[PDB]
Amino acid sequence: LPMPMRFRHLKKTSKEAVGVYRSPIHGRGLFCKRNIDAGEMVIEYAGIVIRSILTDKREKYYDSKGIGCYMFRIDDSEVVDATMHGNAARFINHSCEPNCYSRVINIDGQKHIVIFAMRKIYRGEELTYDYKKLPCNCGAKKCRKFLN
Ligand SMILES: Nc1ncnc2c1ncn2[C@@H]1O[C@H](CSCC[C@H](N)C(=O)O)[C@@H](O)[C@H]1O
Ligand SMILES: [Zn+2]
Repeated sequence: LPMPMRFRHLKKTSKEAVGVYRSPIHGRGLFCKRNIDAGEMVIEYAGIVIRSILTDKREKYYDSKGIGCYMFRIDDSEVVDATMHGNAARFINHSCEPNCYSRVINIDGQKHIVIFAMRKIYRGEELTYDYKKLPCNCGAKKCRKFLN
């Protein structure tokens, strides 16, 4: 199946597939409510695509207001700011042994960051991906110990 078809009803279906709960990794995380097949589109990392140079002053503003800052690093040039116009995907935690991965897809000329299942994921599992001095708490044995 091509990407555009799989993307069309993702907002409707995501509500049924995932939810936000307390995480043993950190704070809140994203968990699945039903088994998810390998290769399945899980959820869009919703938000505003911005040039990376802008993030430090945004984060500074958010912090000064007590607004929780949420951002997805695409690469060294671009970030998705999910602070004001994000969705449940902004709670996805990092793992040193993740079960999802991110991809930037193109829909009618526009960029969307979507999260895909790396393997079959079972009901109840936390969903995690590999983020692109803070220690890591993914709990994996093959763990890199750090976010940096
Ligand atoms: N594996 C991990 N170990 C420690 N902290 C993590 C982590 N994965 C995510 N985090 C924390 O979560 C932030 C990403 S936002 C992810 C949702 C977050 N747990 C929350 O409740 O707000 C990271 O900056 C880090 O502070
Ligand atoms: Zn870790």
